[PDB]
Amino acid sequence: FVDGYRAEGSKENAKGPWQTWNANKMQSKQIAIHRAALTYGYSYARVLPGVALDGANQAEIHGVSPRRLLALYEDQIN
Amino acid sequence: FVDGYRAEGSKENAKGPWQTWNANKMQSKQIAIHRAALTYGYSYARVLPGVALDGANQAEIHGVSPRRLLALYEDQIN
Repeated sequence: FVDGYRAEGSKENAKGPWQTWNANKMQSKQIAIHRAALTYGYSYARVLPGVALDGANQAEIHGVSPRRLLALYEDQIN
Repeated sequence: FVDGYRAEGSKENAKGPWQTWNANKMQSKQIAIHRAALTYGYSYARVLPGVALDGANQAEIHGVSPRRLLALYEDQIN
């Protein structure tokens, strides 16, 4: 389980990426992502631009199973 | 079991959704909802507008078993 985004030298989670994490309901999707990664071997997370509820910029993050994705790497190790 | 609705930065339950939770007698229906979710796999909760005892707005929340519901999703996940 992932809780908080502790930046270097700060004891409080930043109001940046953590806001996106909370808005995207990642607290319930991280379990599925970890389960897929442990089962298949390599999970995939899709992040795309989107509009927020108030009209601001909110990044939409979703997880895609390897059964429904085919990623090609020119350098698999890194 | 669910007790209280702790908002961020507040140690006391808000007088909003918690009032609806108490009015709808959810303390006795949450057990059935959880049992149906654990047995069938996916429970369903129906929330509809309604009038309160004093004439105000009270949200009527009810649980529907999968045996008596068929929900269609254009996207099953996320």
